[PDB]
Amino acid sequence: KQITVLDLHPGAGKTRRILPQIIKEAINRRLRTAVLAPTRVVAAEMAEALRGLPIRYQTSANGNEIVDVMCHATLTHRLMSPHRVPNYNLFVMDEAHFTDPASIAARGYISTRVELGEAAAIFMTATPPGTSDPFPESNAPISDLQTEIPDRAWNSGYEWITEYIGKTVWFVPSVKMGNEIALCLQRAGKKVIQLNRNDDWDFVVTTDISEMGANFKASRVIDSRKSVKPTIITEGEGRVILGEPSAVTAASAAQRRGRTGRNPSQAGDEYCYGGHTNEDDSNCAHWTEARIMLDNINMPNGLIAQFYQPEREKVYTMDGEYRLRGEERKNFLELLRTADLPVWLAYKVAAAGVSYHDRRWCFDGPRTNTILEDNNEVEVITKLGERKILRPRWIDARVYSDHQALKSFKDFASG
Repeated sequence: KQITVLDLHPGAGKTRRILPQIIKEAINRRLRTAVLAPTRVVAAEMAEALRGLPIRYQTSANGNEIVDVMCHATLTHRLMSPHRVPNYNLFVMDEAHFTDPASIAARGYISTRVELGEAAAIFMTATPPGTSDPFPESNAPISDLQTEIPDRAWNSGYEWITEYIGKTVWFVPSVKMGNEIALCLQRAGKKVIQLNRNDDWDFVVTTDISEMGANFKASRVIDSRKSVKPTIITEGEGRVILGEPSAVTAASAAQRRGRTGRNPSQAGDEYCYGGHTNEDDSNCAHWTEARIMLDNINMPNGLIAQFYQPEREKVYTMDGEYRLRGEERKNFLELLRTADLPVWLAYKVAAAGVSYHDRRWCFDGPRTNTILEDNNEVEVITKLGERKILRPRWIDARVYSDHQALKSFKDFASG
């Protein structure tokens, strides 16, 4: 009948205490449950916590077993595929604030099904999509201090950063600015861990809390309040850039501040941020990619799934705009898992009528679409073929912008 939101503020007792109780009572009522988690870590956190109950933990390809434990991306990938889906009665989502394309899509699927009367849902999150309060309430008091935060290294000044004793989580605008800041701290004789994709330490430097960061005591969060995020350009034929670090959503800032001030015994925890938040996200590729996914989901009675209401003002297309029909849906799916291509790109490709094996498109593009390795056109040798420079018909900054990523796109254009 309804979608329920547990605004359970930070403090890692959610999986520990409450989850098994929800599921435990979800089993006596004989309800078909899907438990949805945003990462492998968390979905393995949920394994360790649900010891003793009937559970099918799945990566997913009557009897007694009635609940499933899976990643958001697993649900959507099955929903998109032409294979059966369990008719769930209950959906329970952990960290329902994730703006990953699949998680926005899965959140929409569920939202349509509750509105259809088909099921019930529990969303778990500190910062429910819709909310824009950067300073949420929490267990322990947090000291909020806006001061200037270095974007790079620094010789002297910011004497507060290093003079401080304790442990610190630094959220940095980008992965490359991480390196610098990190080295800088190391030179000051500070023990630092970088994490992008041991115990005795002073600093953790993060791109985002999605990777790692689970139950690790710190006393200070240094927050640059920026992050790099893929954007779509309208004109051209479509394009995705990975642009200069921009302002984060307040919900996103909330989640970072969330790392500190959750231990009632420790009262002098603090949060130093520089820069304000920005709610305008419309231009972020992730929404469009989410919409492409839900468009390509088959639903009862011929309907197209709508977005979760709070998130409906982010997409400008209407429903079924990105629908793929026939052999196209197949090529699309092929390029998602096997090829490991971003949803935008896979769609662009598949929708144009090209096939999973026709690697031509990565070469017959305009002069301006030439991918630069250092600042030089890349050489890629094909299957005993020619010397053709990489020049794709569609540019998506994701597939080369990161050094490991380029090799695999190279390995993709090869065969």
